[PDB]
Amino acid sequence: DTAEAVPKFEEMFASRFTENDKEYQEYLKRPPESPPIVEEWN
Amino acid sequence: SRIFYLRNFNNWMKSVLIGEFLEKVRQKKKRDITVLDLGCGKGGDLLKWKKGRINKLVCTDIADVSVKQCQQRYEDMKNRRDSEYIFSAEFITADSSKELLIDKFRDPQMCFDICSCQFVCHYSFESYEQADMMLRNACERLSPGGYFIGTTPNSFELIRRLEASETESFGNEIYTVKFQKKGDYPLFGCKYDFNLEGVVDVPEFLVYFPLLNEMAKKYNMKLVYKKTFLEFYEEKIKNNENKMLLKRMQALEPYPANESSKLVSEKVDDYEHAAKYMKNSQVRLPLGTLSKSEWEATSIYLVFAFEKQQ
Ligand SMILES: Nc1ncnc2c1ncn2[C@@H]1O[C@H](CSCC[C@H](N)C(=O)O)[C@@H](O)[C@H]1O
Repeated sequence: DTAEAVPKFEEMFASRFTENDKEYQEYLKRPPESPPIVEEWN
Repeated sequence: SRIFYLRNFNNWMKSVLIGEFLEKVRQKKKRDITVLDLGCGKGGDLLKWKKGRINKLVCTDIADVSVKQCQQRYEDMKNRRDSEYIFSAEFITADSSKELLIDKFRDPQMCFDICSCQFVCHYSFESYEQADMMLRNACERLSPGGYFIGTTPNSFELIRRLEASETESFGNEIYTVKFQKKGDYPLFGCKYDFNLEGVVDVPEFLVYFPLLNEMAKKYNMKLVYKKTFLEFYEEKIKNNENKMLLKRMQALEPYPANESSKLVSEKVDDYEHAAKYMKNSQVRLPLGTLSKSEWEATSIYLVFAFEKQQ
């Protein structure tokens, strides 16, 4: 149950939010978000 | 009121998200749609499902006062005798992270076409067993082809701001997030405080989406898509029905303001992006936008959808 899954996940995602976290590093390259703008709002 | 448009926008997000997967389900099923509203709150989505013409809805939440209040709204909606059809409904007080919903349903053989979990999932990641239990209650009784859709904070954005902050806090006049510690982020029980001036002040847990993705596989779920709130918006506003809805729901604030009205924010540069925008060759006015303060608070969220395999 828990005894197997948790340590399994601990290994699978040890790079979590580190320099080896490719998804997160890619996310950090994203420009700061500007709020939605819509023309002709009336 | 300061948060007036923040609310409407978030409600629009749910409307369009719900809308998209109601259309997909109906494309496959062609019959009575059954839906589980997990962590239903006081029934902020009752109207959305009414507009969607589903046949049965199951509303469940940990807060008993909320659930009954949700029930009360629904009774008021059905008891307003008009011509509109309304789903049959069922209301269950329950901790969906420690209790099995299937044992609580009126019908032991109950199945759903859609589980809608809006702003709830991250409370379950207090521990693995709770996260697994909520995922199980959300996905196990999904009809094949059904969906698990919802909204939850983007841990990527949360950690990004946390580590960029001088302290363990970050936010503005509208929201506040407080971690106990940076650099250490457990897969479960990563606790932070969340305060949104007008909606919440309630401890939450970090949700590492690759983890949620993995855990969901346990119940034969494949990822349909995961999007930041900006990305989802950028796609959905490409459809004029969604855009007209955005206006009707007043999900953006008109800019610039009337001489006689007021912008919602008094903050000095909260609308610089809008001002800069109309400094290019002429814009058709007025603009619809959101205060920078409000966007900071809501851009933290992502949308996700999983599909139950065949
Ligand atoms: N473990 C749990 N089981 C069921 N509901 C939970 C829960 N943890 C938190 N909740 C509920 O999640 C909700 C967060 S507020 C969002 C309300 C609703 N989803 C809407 O969008 O309108 C609260 O109502 C809270 O009671």
